[PDB]
Formats: sequence, structure tokens, C-alpha cells
Amino acid sequence: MQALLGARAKESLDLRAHLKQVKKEDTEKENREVGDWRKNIDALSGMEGRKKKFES
Amino acid sequence: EEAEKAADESERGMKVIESRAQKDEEKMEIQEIQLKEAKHIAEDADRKYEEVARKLV
Amino acid sequence: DEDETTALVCDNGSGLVKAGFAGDDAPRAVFPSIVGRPRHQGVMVGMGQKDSYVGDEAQSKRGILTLKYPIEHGIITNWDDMEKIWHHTFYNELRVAPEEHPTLLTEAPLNPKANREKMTQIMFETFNVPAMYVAIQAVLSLYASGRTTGIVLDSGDGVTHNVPIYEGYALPHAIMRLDLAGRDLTDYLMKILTERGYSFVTTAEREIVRDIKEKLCYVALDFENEMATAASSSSLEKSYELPDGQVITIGNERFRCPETLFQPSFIGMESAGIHETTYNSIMKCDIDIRKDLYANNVMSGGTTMYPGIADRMQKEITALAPSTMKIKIIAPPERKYSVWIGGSILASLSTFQQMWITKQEYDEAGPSIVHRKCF
Amino acid sequence: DEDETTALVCDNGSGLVKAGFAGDDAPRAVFPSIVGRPRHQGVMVGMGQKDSYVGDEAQSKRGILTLKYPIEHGIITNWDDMEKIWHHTFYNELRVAPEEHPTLLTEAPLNPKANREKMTQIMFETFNVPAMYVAIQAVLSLYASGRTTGIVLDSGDGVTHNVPIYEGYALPHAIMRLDLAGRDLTDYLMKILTERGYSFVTTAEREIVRDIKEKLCYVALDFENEMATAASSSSLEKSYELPDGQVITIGNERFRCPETLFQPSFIGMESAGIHETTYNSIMKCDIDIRKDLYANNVMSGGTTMYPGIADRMQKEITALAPSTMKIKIIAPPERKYSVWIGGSILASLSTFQQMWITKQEYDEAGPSIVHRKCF
Amino acid sequence: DEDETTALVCDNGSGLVKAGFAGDDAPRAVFPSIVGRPRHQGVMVGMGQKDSYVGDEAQSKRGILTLKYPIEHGIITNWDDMEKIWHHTFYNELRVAPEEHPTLLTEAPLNPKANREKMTQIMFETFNVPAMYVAIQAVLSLYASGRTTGIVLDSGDGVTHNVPIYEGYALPHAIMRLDLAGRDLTDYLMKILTERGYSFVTTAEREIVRDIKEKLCYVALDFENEMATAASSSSLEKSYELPDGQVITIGNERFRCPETLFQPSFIGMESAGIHETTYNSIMKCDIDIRKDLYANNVMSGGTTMYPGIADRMQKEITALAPSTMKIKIIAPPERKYSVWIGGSILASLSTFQQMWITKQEYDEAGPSIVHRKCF
Repeated sequence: MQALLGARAKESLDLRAHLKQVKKEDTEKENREVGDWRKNIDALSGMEGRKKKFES
Repeated sequence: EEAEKAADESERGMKVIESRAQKDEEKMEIQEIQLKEAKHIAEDADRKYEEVARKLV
Repeated sequence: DEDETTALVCDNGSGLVKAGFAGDDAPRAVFPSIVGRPRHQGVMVGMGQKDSYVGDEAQSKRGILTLKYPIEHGIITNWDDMEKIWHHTFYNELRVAPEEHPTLLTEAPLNPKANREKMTQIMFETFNVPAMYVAIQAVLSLYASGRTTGIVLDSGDGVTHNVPIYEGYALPHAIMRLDLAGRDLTDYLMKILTERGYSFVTTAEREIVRDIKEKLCYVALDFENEMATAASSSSLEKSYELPDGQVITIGNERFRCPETLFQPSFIGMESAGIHETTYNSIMKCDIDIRKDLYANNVMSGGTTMYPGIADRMQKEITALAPSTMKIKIIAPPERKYSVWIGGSILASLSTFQQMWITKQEYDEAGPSIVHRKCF
Repeated sequence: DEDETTALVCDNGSGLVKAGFAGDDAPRAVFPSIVGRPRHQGVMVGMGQKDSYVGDEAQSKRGILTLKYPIEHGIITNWDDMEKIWHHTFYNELRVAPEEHPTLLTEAPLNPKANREKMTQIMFETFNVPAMYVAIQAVLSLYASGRTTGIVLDSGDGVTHNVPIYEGYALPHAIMRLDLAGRDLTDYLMKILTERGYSFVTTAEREIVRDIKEKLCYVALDFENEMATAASSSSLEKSYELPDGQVITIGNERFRCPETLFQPSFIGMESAGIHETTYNSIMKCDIDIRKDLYANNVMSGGTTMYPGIADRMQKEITALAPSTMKIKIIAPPERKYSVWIGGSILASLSTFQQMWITKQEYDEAGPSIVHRKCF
Repeated sequence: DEDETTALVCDNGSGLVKAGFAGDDAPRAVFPSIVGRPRHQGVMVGMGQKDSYVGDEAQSKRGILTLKYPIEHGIITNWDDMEKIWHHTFYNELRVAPEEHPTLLTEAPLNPKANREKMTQIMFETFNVPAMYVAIQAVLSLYASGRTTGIVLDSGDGVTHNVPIYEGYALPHAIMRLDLAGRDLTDYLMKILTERGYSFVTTAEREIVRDIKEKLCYVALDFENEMATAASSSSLEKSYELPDGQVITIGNERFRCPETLFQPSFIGMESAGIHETTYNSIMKCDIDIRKDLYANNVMSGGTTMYPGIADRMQKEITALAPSTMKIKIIAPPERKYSVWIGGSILASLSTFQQMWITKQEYDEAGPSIVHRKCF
């Protein structure tokens, strides 16, 4: 009896997991190449005197 | 992500068994119809039994 | 920096441009779709200062710039500004010259033809891209969201397209393209913020309102009850920090703007709203299609990022839908990035490699070839 | 699946093909005589999909397909489509094929001869069957029914044959063929359901109304009394579930469709109905035959599943028939399947083993051989 | 006030509503089938302004109204709005109250029963008309044409009817009622013009497109040759003036939209098109009745004004039709108005005075009487 319902469930999960894998493949393939920068501030610390430019 | 994924896997499990419950609900309903009809016939065949058996007599 | 000639992927709207490479799961950079221009007379010299600023340059220097975008309601009308956006996107942030990489661009299914045709022409003639392919935003949304069947609800900055797809096929007669979008929500919010005493009339102010909307606004599930308390008490207000250190508190405006999606009359639009519009796309499809579309309303794009929207849409659609039937909304975290991601997917699939216009076919036929090769 | 070279049997109509192997009393599976084709443009890739769908595939994916039937009134008009249906029937689902098995086909006595010639050619040249026989559907019904005598109303999908058989012999002068069958009854039903506000035009809709007929309709022993109540009271109405969760409520249309069997004028046919037709097949036979045919009215094929048909037919014939005479009706549970079943019986009978056309005689004579060797 | 109590005659379509009195050769007035309602908040007081507008009022004040159509695919779905239309049509504009005159309305012969029943009910219960008769639209087309025999293909805004009539008799088994119509051509044109860069979605925009269609579109008897040039050169484009002074030009789209009547797939419809339905209305009739229907293809209703439709409907039928046979299209100036004119003709016949439902019989039987007395 249950062959048709089994096949229907199988095809449903197959298509869903298919779309899912189409996503997760290139998801995991590139998941560290997507980093960012540090954004540090100088805080005017590395100068031991007056600047050479006109602003100081 | 893993807990949600677990939730999704748990829903996927659930959807197979919810779908199974539904397949069984559908089969039950089909079978309920077949029961009222199988029993309808049990009775109808007996109704006809009596109509024909009465004619037999 | 890539070790393969992977396709470049860009999703270009009236809001922002998301760009990166095929095979990735996020854009490498996001830019506003903006070219900025100074609106003041320079006084000092030796100050650098550009004639025009692009993308993030335009945003970083926005205090004195008027900011214009090339895309209106989904269509590029100013190709020169997109050329500048793409040059910056590709060469400075993605660090790639398109000459060695094929490119995938996107448009809505009923977008005027000039969009896909001009995009094809610029990438082949000013960037010398080896191949081109203009994708359907609805296709990309379905791959990224894990579906083949459903209603794509992109509700973006430009338009809401409302397009049904079944088994990977278009059902174009049932597309309810709607002139209700994120840019109208930004405009509506500033009018109601004006009612509260805060004037937002310049570009910098406009972009701030857009930022306020994105962080403070929501739809919730019951407008009238939410308004009954939001309009009565400060307990439902939220402060937003303006760049100069001052704040604005937003009360029922926090939801009255987003409500426009369900009540388009708020911006003067002749429409029943997104839940009824979604419903109509389903109702215009055959009954053996409808069951799968009801169970698969899928959110993509943007504005689908409002709190309560996936849950209110399910409530509003199930309220219009026949009984027995199961109504569900898919609203993945790949929100706002899912069209771009789908672009990455379509480009990385082996099932798509035959779909590219090459820079041979292109020159023999001209840019009109896009209408024979893409969709 | 099978360990012997048993004959295969296929009952191919404009509805479905019943198929299985000889020396069963039921088909192994049913294969709708349908080839489905998409009526929509694909947008997504990596979606699988077929160029064409057959049988149950055609029905399962029907939401976007147009569904066509290769057989009209018992005649194959499109045999390329039947070869695809047959390939699926044999190699994918029944797991048997003419290539390793002899094959029996079921046909009406006045089926245009060219139709048997083409089916004969296909099974011998496309499926390489070692042998063939085309049998009379009335014969098959009589074997399945336990009779050698009777009027067989084979109720096909596109035509009803109505042939009297006595002591195993045909009485062809008394055949009363009628261009009325289950598919025409469906047409009447959809027109009257259209009057109620439920039009059925497109493929999904065409399949639904056929399904409504099969599950809700009946003939009843007395049409006028059934209507006096059904046309007056909601207690005779039944709500049928449509695929999208909506329902259709049907009243006296529930019996007016089936009634076309007794009233062919309902669909524009110049006929007095199946009971008059049965009556004439009996009445045109010699008087020493008539008594045995009155005692043996054999219902077969489809539409005989309608409640009240055994009583409606016996009473109408009795009314037309001479008095004293006993009019009897055969309407076994082997209904709709009895033609296929008879094919199994005939193919397997020891008395029939020499009745097969071999694939020797076939090539020497060509396909026209069926006209000399079968009937 | 009138010389005689002749019937008032009114043809209520999904597009236009037309009325005048029985015995004349034209309606006095034509109105769109519209009831309009303000979609804006009023600010000035003492500006007049109605809560709802009817017919030409609704179209004339449309700048701030949303306009609804009470009739779809040939039937009334909103009887309250039709009540407003009938009051305006008969009393405000023809200056005759139905109370003192019989009223003749119309509907297709396979038009859902609820509509012919509701028209009968409203005119008797809200207008107190002394008598009613709902005409068969095909009959009226034949009366206006001066034919008793032919296929009436009325290609209106709502539904295409396709009915064969021979010697004043219908052949109902051969009616191909089809849900393909002028309203779909208008929406298709809004979408194709969007593709050209001229988006149309709102009521005002739809009314502009309907005006563009009515002045610029055509069918083309040979569309392949026509599009080969129209799609290649601006010399085939025609300019249209929009209400605000804008100019739109249309090329092959100018005939591609009307082409949908032959190519229904353009709007997602599963159909053979109007020429094949004409063919089947002829072909499904007996052979002694087809030789007259082939020679009498009767064109009626609106959309019939497109140049090339008559020749395009005759060429396609000729191609489907048997050789030797003469195929002829009848396409009189009384086009689009032929049903109203036929209504006037029917109403004035002396033999038609025995066909009326009186406002006596109506109350004794109720509105279901329309099926006992009209059709």
C-alpha cells in the first residue's frame, strides 16, 4: 500500500534538502573569506614632540 | 544555529511524523469510510440476504 | 585575489548595492546606490575634495553632499552613476577587474526592458566583461530561501513585486507588481516625524530617517491595540541618536510608518496592502498550484525585516485563505542579503553555465541579445 | 517481479489504461492515458523536470501542465504519446514488458480496423512482443462475469459498444453502438456546475470535475422522484472538497450527469438511452435467443459504479420487454475492471494458447495481420 | 411622458452599460459599468462631492476615486452597485422610471443562473418594473445582424460566448463558452507597456490603457508578417496622447495585445483561442448544420472594432475548416452595439409580448421564474 506516500515524502524532503544544499555548499566554501578590518585609533600617542607640519 | 538547526531537524522529524499522522489520519478517514461502507455492506448484504432469503422462503 | 574566474555578482537597487563573488554566501561590500556631489562652495585650498563621491565615499562625506541614486522603482535611468558605482565596487572593494570574470546582475520579472539591456551593454562595453547574465530576483530569492515554489515577497526599496513561481516556473499572469516600497516608508516616516517637531528635509536628514526606520520601526500584529497604548504613553517610545548628539523619540510613528505596507493609502497608493496582494497572486493561480503557494509565502528583499512582519503576514493571509489549507511564511536570516546570495548560487550552479551571454554573441547581436538569452 | 513469461494485458481507453499480467484478477497498476506538458516558462535551474510527463507523473505535477489524452472514442490519434505511456507502464511501474512477454489488447467489435493495425505494429516493432492478440471487450466481460451469453454494455470512456453474445457467438446484426460514454457524462456535469457558479475549463479544473462525478454522482431507480426532492431540498446536497480548500455544493446535478445514460439528449445526442439500446440488442435477435439475452443483461466497463444502475436498467428493460419474460441484470464488483480481468482470463486460457499471432506471422504479413488473425 | 409603454432596453456588460428605449436604433447613453468612491480625505467644505459616483460621474471625477466594476466575465457580483447604475441609466438619464415600463436585460445562454435570477429580482423588487425578460445576447446579435443562422462570437470585455444557432435554434452541446476577453487584453497592455518603460497599475492608469487600446490597437490578419516589421521598425509605431500631455508610442505590442484572442497563453490562459472555438462551435454541430454555420460566422460585441479581427477570424477558421467549403465572416457596423440594437428589435416584436414575466407571476414564483419564462 504505502509506496506512494513514501515516494511523496521522499521527493518533498529531496527537493527541500536540495535547495538547502545549493545554499550551504558555497555558504561553507566561503565563510572565512568574509572578514573585516581592525579599525584602530592612533590617539596621537606615537609622537614625542611637536609636529613638523604647519598644523602644529 | 545548532539549536535552531536542532529545532529545524526536530521539525523535519516532526513533519515526517506529522505527515505520517496525516497519512494515518487520511488512511483512518478512508478506512472510516471503508468501515461505514464495509459495515454498510455487511448490513446491506444482510439486508439483501433477508430480501432474497425471504424470497427464498 | 581569487584563484578561479568566478562570476562577479551584484544586486543593484534604489536603496543599496550588494556585491561580491559567485560561490560566496555574502557580499564582499555593500554600498548605497549613490553618487554624491558637493552642494557648497569650497573656501580653503589643498583640501583634496572630489567632483563626485561614490558609494561609501558619498556617505562618509555626506554632511555637505547632495546624494542621488540612479535607480527608480527598480530601473536604472542613470547609467553613468551605475558605471561609477560598479567601477568602485569591482576594482576597489572586490579588488577585481571584470575583464577576467563573467558578471551576474539582477532585475524584477516585469522591470522595464531598458534595465537589463543597458546593464548588459555597460558591462560588455565599459568593463569588457567576458560574459553576462541578468537574473530574476525571484529566482535568486527562491534558491537562497530553500524553495522552488512560493510567492516571492521582496518588498524592497523600489517596488514590491509579489511574484508566484511553481516548480521553478513563472506564473506571470499572477504577478501583482505593487508601487509600495521602502523608499516610500522613509518619506512617510519623515512626514510623521515632522508632526512630532523634528524636521527632516535635506539629504543627510533623509538618510538619517532611513536609518531610524531600520532600527526603531516595526509592524506588530495588531495596529489598533498597539496604537492605543503607543499614543497614550511614553512607555512605548524609543530614542534614536541623531549624529550631533541630540535625540528623537518615536512613539506610534514607530509602527504607523511600517503599517503603510498593510495600508498603502498612507502614502496615497491605490492598494489593499501586501497581505491581500500576496493572496491575489495565489488566487490568480490554478487550484493545484495554490496549495503549494499558500504553504510557501517566502520573504526576501527588505522591509521583511520589520518585527512582527512574518507573523502578521501569516495571520492576514490565513484570514483571506480558504479553511483547512495551511498557510506558512518563510523568513530566513538571509533577509536583505538573499537576492544577492541567490545570485551567488545561480552563478555557482553547474546547471547555469550554459545561460551566459558571451562577449562574442554580444557583439554580433548587440545588447538586445539579453532578451533572447536571459529570460 | 515475475518468474514466468506470462502474457501481459492492457485495457487502453480515453480515460486510463488498466494494466498488469495475465493470471491476476486485477491490474497491477492504473496508468491514466495522459501526457502532460508545461504551459509555463521555466525560471529556475537545477530543478530536474521532464520534457513531458506521463500517467501519474502527469497528474502529480498537473498544477502547471496542460493534460492531453491520446485516445478519442476508443481510437488512438496520437500513438507517439501512447508509446511513452506504455514504456512507463511496462518498464517503470508494472516491471514487465512485451519484449519478454506475449501481449493481449482489449477492443470494441466495430473499433475502426486501422486502430488495431497501428497498436499491433507498435507492440511488435517498438516493444518487440513475441506474440499478440486483440480481444473483444464483451468477451472479456463475459469471461470475468461467469457467462457465455448476454448483452454487454462495455461503457467505455469515449464510446459504448453494446454487443449481444449467445452461446459464445457474436450476433452482430443486433449491435447498437452509441456515441455516449463516461467522458460525455463529465461534459454534461461541468456545464451544469458552470450554471451554479463553478466553471471548469482548464486542465486542473477538468480533472476535478471528473473526480467529482466519480465520487458524488449516481443514477437512482427513479429520476423524476429523485429530482422532485433533490431540486426542493438541501438534504440531498453534497459538498465536495476542491484542491485549494474551497468546496463546491452539488444538488440534483449529482444525478443529472449520470442520467445522460438514460437521456443522451442532455448532451445533444439523438438517442433514447442505454436501456432502449440494450432492449434493441435483445429484441433484434431471434426469439429463441431473446429469452437468454433478457436473462443476461451484462453491465461492464465504467459508469456502472453509479448507485442505482442495476435497478434503473433492469426496470427500464422490463418495461420495454414483453410480459411473462424475466429480465435479469449482472452488475458484479468486478465492474470497471472486468474487461481487464477478462483479458487475463483469456490470455491464460489453455483453449486460447493457439490464438496468439506470433512474431513470425507478424513480419511475414505485416500489421494488417490483426484483421485476419484476431477478428 | 412617453408615446407608448415600450420596454426599456439595457445591455449590462463587464465593460460598458448601454441603454435607450425599445424601438430605436441606438442607446441614448453609454456608461462604463462603474461605481466610484473617494480614496482621499476631504479638506474643503461645501465642495459638493458625493460618497459614491455612478457611470459617467464616476469616470468624470476619477482623479480622486477608486473605480470598481460590479460585473465580471458576464455576471453581476455586486448587485447594489448595479442598482445604482440602473437607477442612473434608466431614470436619471433616459428619464423613465422602470415602474411604468417593461425592462429587457441581457445575458449569455451559459451565463451562471444566479445572474439572470438577480437581474430579474432587482428590477422587480427595487424598481417595481411591471414586466421582465432577460434576452439571450446571441439572439440579439442575430436580430441586429439580420441572421437566424450562424456562430455568434461576441468577444466582449467579459466573456467570449461562441454559440452556434441554426434557423433560430441553439445547438447548446456545441457552445464553447470561453473565459478570454477584452478586459484581459487591457491588463495585458498595461503590463506590456510597463515593459516599454510606461508603467500602468492604478485606476486612472487602467482607464488610460483602455483608451489607448480603443484608439491604437489592432489584430493584424497576418501577425507574423506584421510583427516582423513592427518589431523591427519605428515606422509601425503609433503615438498616443495621455491626459497630462505625455506621449507613448506602441509598436508590435499594438497588435500583440489583441493577438491574445488567438494566443491566450500571453495572459496565462489555457485555451485554443477565439478562432478555434468558432471552428468547434461549427464542427460540433451536425453536418447539415455546419455548411451554414461556416458561411455565417457572426461577429458581435466590442473588441470587434480592431482592424484585422474579421479577416483574422475568417483566415484562421478557413485554415481549420475543410476545403471546398466557403467560410464567411459577418462583421456589421452595428458592432459592439449589436446586442443593444437586437434588444430593441426583440422588445418591439409583436410575438415577444407573450414572452414577458409579469409583476404577478414574479411574486408568485420568485426570481427563479427567469428559468421558467426566459431561458
